[PDB]
Parts: sequence; structure tokens; C-alpha cells
Amino acid sequence: EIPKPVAPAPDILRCAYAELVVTDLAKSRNFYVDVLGLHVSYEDENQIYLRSFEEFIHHNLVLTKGPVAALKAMAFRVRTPEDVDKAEAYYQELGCRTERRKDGFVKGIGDALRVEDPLGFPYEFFFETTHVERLHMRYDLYSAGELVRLDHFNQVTPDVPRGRKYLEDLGFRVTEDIQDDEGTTYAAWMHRKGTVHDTALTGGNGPRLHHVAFSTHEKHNIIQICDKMGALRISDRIERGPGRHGVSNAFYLYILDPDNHRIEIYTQDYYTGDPDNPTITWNVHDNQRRDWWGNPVVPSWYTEASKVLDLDGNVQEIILRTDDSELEVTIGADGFSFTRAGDEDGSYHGQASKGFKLG
Amino acid sequence: EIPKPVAPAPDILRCAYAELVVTDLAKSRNFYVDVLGLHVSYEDENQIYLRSFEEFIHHNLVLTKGPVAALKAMAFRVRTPEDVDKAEAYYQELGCRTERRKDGFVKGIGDALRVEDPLGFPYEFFFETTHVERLHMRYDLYSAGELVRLDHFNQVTPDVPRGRKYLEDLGFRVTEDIQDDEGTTYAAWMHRKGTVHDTALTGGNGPRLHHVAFSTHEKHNIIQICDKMGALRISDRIERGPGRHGVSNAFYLYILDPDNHRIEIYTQDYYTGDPDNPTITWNVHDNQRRDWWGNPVVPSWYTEASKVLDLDGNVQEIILRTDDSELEVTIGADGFSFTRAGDEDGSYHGQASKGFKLG
Amino acid sequence: EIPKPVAPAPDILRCAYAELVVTDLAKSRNFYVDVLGLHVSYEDENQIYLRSFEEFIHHNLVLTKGPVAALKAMAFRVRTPEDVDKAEAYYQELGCRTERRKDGFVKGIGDALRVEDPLGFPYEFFFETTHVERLHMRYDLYSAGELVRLDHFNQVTPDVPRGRKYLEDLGFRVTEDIQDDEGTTYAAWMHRKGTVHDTALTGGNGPRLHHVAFSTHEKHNIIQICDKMGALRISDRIERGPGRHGVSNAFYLYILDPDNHRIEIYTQDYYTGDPDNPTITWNVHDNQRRDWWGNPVVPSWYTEASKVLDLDGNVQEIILRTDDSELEVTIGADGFSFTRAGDEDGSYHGQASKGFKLG
Amino acid sequence: NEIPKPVAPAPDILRCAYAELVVTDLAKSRNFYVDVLGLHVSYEDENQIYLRSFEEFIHHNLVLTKGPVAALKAMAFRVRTPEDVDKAEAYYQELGCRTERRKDGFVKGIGDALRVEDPLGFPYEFFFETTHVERLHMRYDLYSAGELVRLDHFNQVTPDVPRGRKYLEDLGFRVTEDIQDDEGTTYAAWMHRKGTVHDTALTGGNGPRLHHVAFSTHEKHNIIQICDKMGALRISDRIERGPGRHGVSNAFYLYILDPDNHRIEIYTQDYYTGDPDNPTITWNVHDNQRRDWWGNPVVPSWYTEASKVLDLDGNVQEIILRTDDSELEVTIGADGFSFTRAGDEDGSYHGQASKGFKLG
Ligand SMILES: [Ca+2]
Ligand SMILES: [Cl-]
Ligand SMILES: [Cl-]
Ligand SMILES: [Cl-]
Ligand SMILES: [Cl-]
Ligand SMILES: [Fe+2]
Ligand SMILES: [Fe+2]
Ligand SMILES: [Fe+2]
Ligand SMILES: [Fe+2]
Repeated sequence: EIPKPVAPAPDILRCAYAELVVTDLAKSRNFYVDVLGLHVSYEDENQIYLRSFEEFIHHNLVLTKGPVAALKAMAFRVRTPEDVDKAEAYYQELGCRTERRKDGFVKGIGDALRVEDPLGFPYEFFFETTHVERLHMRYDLYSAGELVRLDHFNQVTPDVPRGRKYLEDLGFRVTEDIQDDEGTTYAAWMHRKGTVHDTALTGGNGPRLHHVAFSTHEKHNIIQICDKMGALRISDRIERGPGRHGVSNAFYLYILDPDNHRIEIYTQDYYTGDPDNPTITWNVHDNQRRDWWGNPVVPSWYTEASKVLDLDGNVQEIILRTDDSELEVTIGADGFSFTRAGDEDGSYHGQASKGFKLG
Repeated sequence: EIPKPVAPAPDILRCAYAELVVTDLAKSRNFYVDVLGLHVSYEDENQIYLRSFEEFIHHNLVLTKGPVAALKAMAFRVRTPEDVDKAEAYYQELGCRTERRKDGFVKGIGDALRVEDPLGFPYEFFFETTHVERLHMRYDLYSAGELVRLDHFNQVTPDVPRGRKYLEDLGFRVTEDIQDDEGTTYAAWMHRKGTVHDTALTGGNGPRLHHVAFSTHEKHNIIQICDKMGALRISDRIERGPGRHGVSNAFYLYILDPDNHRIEIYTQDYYTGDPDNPTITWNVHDNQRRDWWGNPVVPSWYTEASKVLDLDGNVQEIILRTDDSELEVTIGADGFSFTRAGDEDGSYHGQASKGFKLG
Repeated sequence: EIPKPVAPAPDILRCAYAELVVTDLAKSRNFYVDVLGLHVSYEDENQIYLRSFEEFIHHNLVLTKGPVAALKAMAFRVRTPEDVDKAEAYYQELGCRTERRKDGFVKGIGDALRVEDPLGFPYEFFFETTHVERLHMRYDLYSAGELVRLDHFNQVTPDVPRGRKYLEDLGFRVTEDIQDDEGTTYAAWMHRKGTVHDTALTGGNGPRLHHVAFSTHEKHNIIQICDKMGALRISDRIERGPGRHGVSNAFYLYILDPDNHRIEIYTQDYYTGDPDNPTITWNVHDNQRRDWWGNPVVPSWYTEASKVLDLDGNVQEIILRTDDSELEVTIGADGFSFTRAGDEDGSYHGQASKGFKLG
Repeated sequence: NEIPKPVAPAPDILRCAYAELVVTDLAKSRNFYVDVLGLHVSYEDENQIYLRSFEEFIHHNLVLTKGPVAALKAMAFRVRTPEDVDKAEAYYQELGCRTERRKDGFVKGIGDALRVEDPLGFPYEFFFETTHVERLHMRYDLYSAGELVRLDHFNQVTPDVPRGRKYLEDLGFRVTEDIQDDEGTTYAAWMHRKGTVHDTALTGGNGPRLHHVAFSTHEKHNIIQICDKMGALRISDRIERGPGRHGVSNAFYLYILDPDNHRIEIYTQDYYTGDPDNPTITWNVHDNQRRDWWGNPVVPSWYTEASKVLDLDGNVQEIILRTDDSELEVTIGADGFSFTRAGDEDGSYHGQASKGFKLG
């Protein structure tokens, strides 16, 4: 029900950075720099600008001190300076609030457009950015858990098909989704850069930000993040994983920052750059769709996500999902999942897999 | 208390093989050969003899067809032929039933002694074994999930200190254990070969066999086993893991064979060969003790284990544990676990970690 | 020298497959299927069609029986059916011989254009292809050395700047090159799909095909290929590596097929999809540029490459490079290389690194 | 010429435990072992640095000692009981070797210790007593992408391998693999106590010299990272040989050179040898997969270069020349030969190294 503008979509290259508001900058720095090993591009008493090992643009993550932890912006880089004008015209045709800043909203980004999009998310579009030393061969700096790239964002929104249509008009290509036989869609993944995704929609009350994901080179890098968190006696901040995803086929881990912003560590999905890339649809009751090994999805993964801000810095209204809940239909009292479709053996009814019920 | 014999203990080298009774030999072969990649030393319509990648003795595992799935023997290799006599004299002094076979109980083993030990377990001691081709450089055969060695057994027994003393007299050294602040021992690990263990005692109703463990070279090999089980749509046979152990520091996975015999895959523990190797005691309520990342221990891991046989092929009666139950004290309705000792934050009261309760 | 056409360039997605002529089809099958584990999409007495683990198009490699081993076609997939028409118009404007087949030149490809390009290489452009089962989660089939994608081609051509300009006009973006202070270019790497390259130019006598490259998930997968070749006692077919590239930063290995077609195994280069991706130039005398660890480049790597065919199936005549030879200036009698620019300590004069001269 | 088997019982040797290396510039050596390789400092002052690997509980695996001439000062083996130190003294006494006993050790963190100038001219130490330290095996907050987890072995250059082998076998070491030719020459032997492929090894050549000290990693990528880091630091000229897969031992490996040219091997994933009838493996010297399984050429410096060793007065041991055939000469020299497949001319190399190279 979001109309396709007459104005052409901006040519979006990829997800580029997120700006997160955090309440205690020093505690956040300990997490993202000391625990996770991200590289400081700039910092002061109010903000920390961080980048991954292989990045050449100024940053992939901005931590901004503020009163309420929330997503401030999720930024996509566009192909040319002119694409920023294209974005402004596009979102103005959609009737969205926009704000244009020739000098950027954060350090190391030039001409940029921020919008309150039709789903209530603060999107930024920019071309201009300050190039920095690309650390991709700085093995003298390489950590055993090195985060090498920003991979994607994941957004919680109550009506997945409505947002899917809007993102497809914007140029995102759907690669995978989760549906049921009744016709409910629970989640969709969509890309620009030729990986499984740049952003994704997860069914739930929204707008809220589900997570920001970074890549590693290898699976052992993700294991090391887990081991290091055990060493630091902060294993309570490992939310879910590590595991192998069904959707995306990536090896993964979810952890929680000091303000409960969820970060995913991700590796080794597949190439999606061909225009006829085969879509994959999974059934919601398939117990291998989220964790391929059938490990249970922790309930907080379905219920918890970050606030997002509007262009005034105020928290966006959250709308209740009315479509069926993935948690409820799979691991809730009236839910079920299977290992083999139609087989009662290896099926779970009214609880999660591996012998667990909801706490 | 089990008396220390006057007779010298047999010099035990290592765990060498297990004989498991299985109910459907073909189904078991699918699991151990086709899924897990173990190498066939000999098979007929009654037995399958299997070895790991780096083994040079005849076998590490014998699958024997029978009416009731159970452990038939846990075999230890001794240093010299004379150690078989030593084991005979030792167990006779303990008042245990023994059976001696100059030409072995299974193919590829020579002079062998089997015993119903003081804890009810069928132990075998042997030196003589038919050598086979050591496959350690046969990379043309190497699987993405290759099992390279037999690492250990784990035994369920009601009274851990009683068993521990017996095993120490036999020459096993304790490397790690789990206790509480009230004098209860929940588990102990003990070695001969200079790894964390060759066998272990887990508190519970027994005698029962908790598992047999095989090693891989690297953590990705264990990940591949999980991945393969997902592709074969048998992820319901992944019981617990993968994870990092607290006790032992090994990367691990537990899976279930067609008869529900538990197999652990294990890698990268540490060297214990010095006689003053520091013993490590973990508190039972430490939520990083079993899984270092704090992932919950699946309840079946505490309740399910294999029957064991006596020397007549009959199932050993099960003696109930009267000491506190690790399940109950950690993840049961009245249980407790912590992430940081003394910190209420990251602690769990009457439920498991990560948001789960017992199903 | 090579003019920019008025006609628009076809939109090229990525390298897609190579057709290689081989002399003994069974021996070639042993190599690509039995040794390297590629998946058969189709085969008969004359050809074998093979694909990588993550591929969904019909094939990445066609082995065609013929009298003279040679490259028959290097194929690029284009974005739309209409880009095949664009390709035809573009190459006809360049005055190149072209051949159009509505039902393709090989099985599983539809409308296709083959051209004898300005550098004498047989390029194919196509959109239409038969989709097959994407094997990306078939962990039941996954090898310890699994080849997961086709990554790139590498072409030997006498004049690198001339070929570079032509490929740039065709829409390829240079990511890295090797030059000296005199102004000779020795090699260039250029991409469409957002990795370091889809093809590359290596200075030398040509046209010849230097190699076709496949990727693995992890570095251990490349190690396994070397280990397996040692086990099969064909380590003499390991040409160079394994190693870490300076240019591209990828972990690599070069091996030789039964007809001495060179295959590279490659993993973990970086993202190049941004239009201002920084272009990296290395000095020819930098001993870390080709192997980052300073291992010597085997002489055959510079001198040997595969013949290429014209559209009639005849071998293309070789044109000699007149520009300086990378072999000669670095490891030849009058060459030199350095570890640290301007440091004689760690420099090599008139010989290779690590204590070796040319055989 | 043969080394007699003493009447006195051999000390029960557990494993290689540490090496003491004399270095010329302590700060430069610290940079290499601590900043490049990530070893953990147990103790340091301005004369010495005591270092241990990730999983070690004894005081140290390596002692760096400032001195005028870079050399091996002692190769230390831990014995099973304090009485094995007495057994070691009695044993070497009966062998007619020079011995020195210190009730309070020769270095910090070691108690009662015996040092000897052994029959092959090497400075061996035997000790039981050592100061236990924090075992860092779960300190993943300190774990490096190239983490060295254990001390694995020593490798010694000696002119007569069979003579050395017999002496080590009497000392209780068990031979696991060796390299020989069809004319009765032995070029190298590997021997263990702790149930891995080796605790020490003999390499045929002019000696006594120390060929290398080896440390383990958990995984192959950890060794790759060491190479990658050296490239990043622009010290790839200190990577001598590798990385590779060994034929003998089956281990993944790398050889690098410290500031004084002391060779360090990084090593992972050999196999279990603890059974007393562990099958022995003999490789032919001309087999081009014996040292590098992938057939990569062995660097000439690997055959010719090795560290001086000291006697008990701190003076360099005189070198005795090998008279048996040279592994370098017979495989990669002008008159050398190696094969890929025994009996196959295809994939063989005459008067040169594999992969297209000659001796520099
Ligand atoms: Ca208590
Ligand atoms: Cl998921
Ligand atoms: Cl456990
Ligand atoms: Cl290269
Ligand atoms: Cl070697
Ligand atoms: Fe995600
Ligand atoms: Fe276990
Ligand atoms: Fe290449
Ligand atoms: Fe070594």
C-alpha cells in the first residue's frame, strides 16, 4: 500500500554505517573497541567513530552519547552525488519528512539526506565520505575475533509484505523469506551489494532495530568472540548462538551491547548478484530455518529490539504487529516446529527444541 | 570404600575401544560410517569394527548386533602382555568377577581380560592387537568432519568420590572436577594418556555409559558434522552443542546414534602429563563450567545414558544416586546458576540460562 | 589504440564459466571431479559440464575433448537478454569477428555471443542459462577441499596498458596493478562483481590464458587440496603456493591439470563495489607483492600459460611482449627485489628469495 | 665410538620443558618473542626474559639471557620426581660427562637442577622443581590470532645420527620416524617421551649445534597468521621456510629466524605415539614429500645454518664435521636427486630443487 513513486529510486550501493545512541560512552567504547576490536577513526567526549578491518570509508559505526539508547540512523551509500538528489525527490514524493545537510550529519560524511521512511525508520543516503587507511593487510593489528566488514541491518516492522514492496521499489532484491501455508510472512531478506542482504525485515512491533551485523573471515573468528566473552566473564551478554543459519547459510552469533543493542557476527553466506538469483522460501514451522542445527531460538530474540529516533531526536511510535507471531506459532504454548515435514519424530509441540520450554 | 589392593595395578596406556550392542546393524552402520566417516576394519552380518583416521590398532569401536542396546565393554590398552595378568590379579583381589580369553572377545584383539568392576562396569584390559594401516596421511580419504582419535569414555555412577578413589588406585589422575560448597562432588575427569581424560565419572543413577568421545583436528570439523546432520535432516539427533567446555577447555558436540548411544566430538584440550598437573575444581553453580559461553545444558544430558552389560550379557541393575542432582541444583525449579560469583546480575533462579526453562 | 565505441557497453555481471579443450577426457575428469570435487551438471563421451558448490547456473567449467589443449571461451554473464545485443553491436563497432548462436554454443546456455576480442581472446557473453540445484547447503556432499564459487580469469597479454583501457571502456574497474618507477605496467586486476577481480592482465607473450580461479570458504580448504595431492602422490602438479597474495590479499594455491591448464584456488579477498574503491599500485621490485610472505615466484608461473582458440577452433598466434619482463627484472640474472624499500638487508640480487636461483 | 649403556638407571624424562637462549640485544629479542610472537612474560629484568606459552603452568618454556655470543645455553627436560635428578647425575657421571648440580637452580623458577655436557656436546638440564604460575589456557582475553600454546620439541644438529640415536634410546626416548637411504646412511631421527612425534630430534650435520626450538598452535590458521603478521611488519625476510605440511611428523609447520638467527619452528597437529609398539616410519632421503609433503623445496639455509651451543663454562662448543653424506648435497645439490613417485622419472629432479629452483 506504499505507492511506487514516478521519481527514480536512488542507486543504493550497500549498507554503510549505523549511528547508535548510547548512554555511557566509556562503557560502550569498552565493548566495541576493547572487547570487539573495532578500529577508531575519530573520538571525543560525545562520539566514537569506528570501522571494520577492511573498510576504507570513514566509519561503519558511530556511537553518540545521548539520554535514551536508540538507533539514530541507518545509512546506505549511494553510487553518485546525484543519487542523493534522487533520494530527496523520491522520499518527498512518498510524503516523508526529509532533512538535507550539505556538510553531513556526522564527521567523515559529506552531503547527506536523512529521512523518516514510510516504515518509520531513520534512513540516511550519502555519497561523499572521508577515505581513511584501509586496514585489510594490517595483520599486526588483526585480532583473533577480527570484524572485517559491516554486512547488514535488520529491522523489526509489524507488516512484512507492506515493507517488502516498499524496499523492492527502492531497488532491494529479495533473496529469502519465511512464510506459512496460511499466507503469513514472518521475515524477508533483501540486498543491493550481492550478498544475502543489506537489510532485512523481521515481523514484530515496530519500528525497532533488530540488529547491526558485522562479518569475520572465518568461523573460528566467531568462536573466539564467544571464548573471549567467557574469559571476560560476560557470557550473559551472548544472547543466541553461535550457530549456522538456515536462511542465508551464514555462521552466526548474537551479542548485546551495554545498552542492549544487538550485534550479530556473521560469515560465509553466498553470492546473490545475478538478477534472477533464486529466491528461497522457508516454512515458519521448519526447525532448521533459523538455526540449521535445530538449536532453539531464544525468546528475547523475538521480543527485544532497539528504539529508533525521528529527525527531532525523539523516539518513534511503535505499532503492534497483528499478523501471527513467529515466537507463538513455533515455540509458544500453541506452537510447533518440525525437523522433517510431516514427521512427528523430531517435532516439538508447545515448546522449543532440545528439551526446553520458554522461561 | 573400595580397598586398595596389595597387588600392583595394571599399567594402563589409554582408552582404546568400546563395544556397543546395537539393535539394527545396518542403521548403525549408516550413522557411524556414512554420517560420521569412521573407517571399516572388518564387518559381517553381526558386527562392524571401526577405527579413527590416525589409529593403528585394529579398531576403536565395535558395533555388535543384539536384542538390547547397551555398552558391552570399555577397553583400555595396557603397556605389556604381563599387564593383563596384573589386571587379573588386581580385580580378583577386589573380589570382582573376571573372564580371561587368550584369543580375545572380539576380532583383532589377542589375550584379553574382561571384568565386572566395583562400579558395575564391563572393563576390558588387553595388550595384543592386530595392527592395521594407519590412515593419518590418507588425505584422499579425509572427510570435512574427520574423526581422528578415540579420546575418552564417560561413566554415570551414583557416588563420585567412591569411584574416584578406586580409579586413582588404578593409576588414573584427576585433572578437573565439579563440586559445591557443601561437600558434594558432581563429576570428575581422570587420565592416563596425558590429555584431560581417558574416562570420567558423572554423578547419576548407574552403572550407565554417558558417552564415548572422538577427537577432530580443528573446530571447523565439528561444525561440519552439525552442518551435515542438518543437510541429512537429522538435526534432531544433535543433542547438545556445539560449544566450548569450561571443564577441559575443549570444543565439543554431543549427538545420538540410532540406539540413543551418546557420542561426543571433541577437540583442543590441554596437556596433563606432568604428575603435579594442577587440579581444577569448578563450582556446580558456575554457569560457565560445562558450556563456557553459558549456553544451557539440555536436560536429557543429565537424565539419559546407556545401559551396560555384565559378563553374561545381561543388563546391570541401576543403583540410584542419593547425592544432590546437578540438574536439580542448577536448572531445576529450585536451582541456581551464576555468571559472576557474587553478582545477582546474570544469575538464574529456577531456570536455565538464555531465557529457557525445563521442558 | 583500442577506440571507445559509440555503442554502449553490455552490462557485465561477472565471470561465469570457461570452456577448456582437453586431450584425454577421462584423465581430466579424474582431476576436476575426483581430485578437486567439482559437481557434474552433465557429461557424455565428448564433454563434462561442472559447477561449484554454490552455483545455480548450469556450469562454471566445460571440459571439451579436442586435439589441442587450449582455452575455447571465457564466458561472462550479462544483466539482461538485451545486453547480448549490446555486446554484438559493441564488438562489431570494434571491428572484431563475432558469432551469435540463439541456442548457445554449449549445453545449458541459451542465446550467446562469442567474439575474438581486440587482444585475441575468445570472450562469450550470455544471459540465458539453465538453472540447476544450488548445492550451497548440501553438506552431505561437502568435501574437505570444497570449491564454492568461480572467482576469476587471468589473461597473458603483451601490452597491459592497451588491454586495460579496452577493459575499462567495457566497464571493468581496476582495483590493483603492478608498475615500476620507469612507468612499465606488469599486471592489472579488474572487476565487475565487487571482488578484487573478474579478469586480470598479466604481462607476457599472448594471447594465452594464465589460469581460471575457484574460491573456497576457508584457508584450511586450500591446505586440504595440497594435502590430498600429496596423498595421491601428485605433488608435482602443485605449481606454486600455498600462500598469501600481496595484490588481492587472498590466500592462494596454483595447480596444474593433466593438459597443464593452471587452476588457482583462492579465498578471502575484499569488497571493491564502491565506485571510488581505492586503486592499489605495487612496485614490481616489492618482494611481498605476489607472495606476501616473500616466498619466491616459481619461474614457470611467469613463462607458462595455455593457448587460446579463435572462433574456427584454431590456436591463436602468439605476440611477444616487448615491455620489460617481470621475471627478468625481479628474479633474473639482472633483476632484484626488496623486503623494505631502500633496505639492502632482505633484498635479493640476480636471484630469487629464500636462497634459490632459477633452475 | 659407540656410547655405552650405563648400569645406572636412566632418569624418567617427562618432556622437553624449556630452552635457555643467549641473545645479544635483549630489547630486540623481546620485540620478537613478545611483540611479534605473543609469548607471555613470567618474569623479566634487564638481563633476562622468562617466557611461557598459552597453556603452560610451569614457570617458563623459554629464557632469553643477554650475553656476548648468541648460542644455546641449555635444553631442559622435566623429570618425573625429584629423585630423577639424582638418577640423572649418576647416569651422566657413569658416562664420564661433566655435570653441575645446583640445589636452587641455574635460572629463576627452577629448583634443584642438573646440567651436563652430554656425549654429543649438548648442554642438557634435568629438573623436577619449578614454580607453578597462572595457567593461561582459558585467558581468551589475551589470546592472539597467532597464539603459541605449548613448547613441543627441540631439534639438534649432530654429525653421526646412529651414534646419537643409540644414546637417546638408552636415555628412554623412543624413535618414531627417521630418514635413511638405500646405502645405509641415516640423515635424521625423531624421538619422544611425552607421546607426540618428538621431544627432541637429530638432524645430520656439523655439530653440536641447535637446529631449532618448536612451539605449537591450536590450528593451522594460527600459523598462517604468524606469516601474515610478519608481512605486515615488513619482516618477511625472517620467514626462512614454509608454511607447509611435513611428511615426517605430518605436522603443519613454519620456520622463522629470531634477531640472533636462532630458528624457531611453529608446529601443529602431529599424531599420538604413546603406545610402546607405535609403528616406526622410515622415509627415503630422495623422497621429495618427506620434509615438505607438498613437494616444496627445502631452503639451503635450513640444511647449513644452526645455532652455536655452550659448554658449562659458557664457552662455545667446538664443531665436529659430519663425514656421512649430506642431505642437501644428495637431494638439491649439483649431483643430487629427488622423486615424487619412487621409480618414476616424471616428477623427479636431477641436480636441482623442486618447483623450478636451483641453489642460490
Ligand atoms: Ca551451596
Ligand atoms: Cl535467524
Ligand atoms: Cl559438559
Ligand atoms: Cl601473484
Ligand atoms: Cl622437515
Ligand atoms: Fe542478521
Ligand atoms: Fe566427554
Ligand atoms: Fe588469480
Ligand atoms: Fe621440528
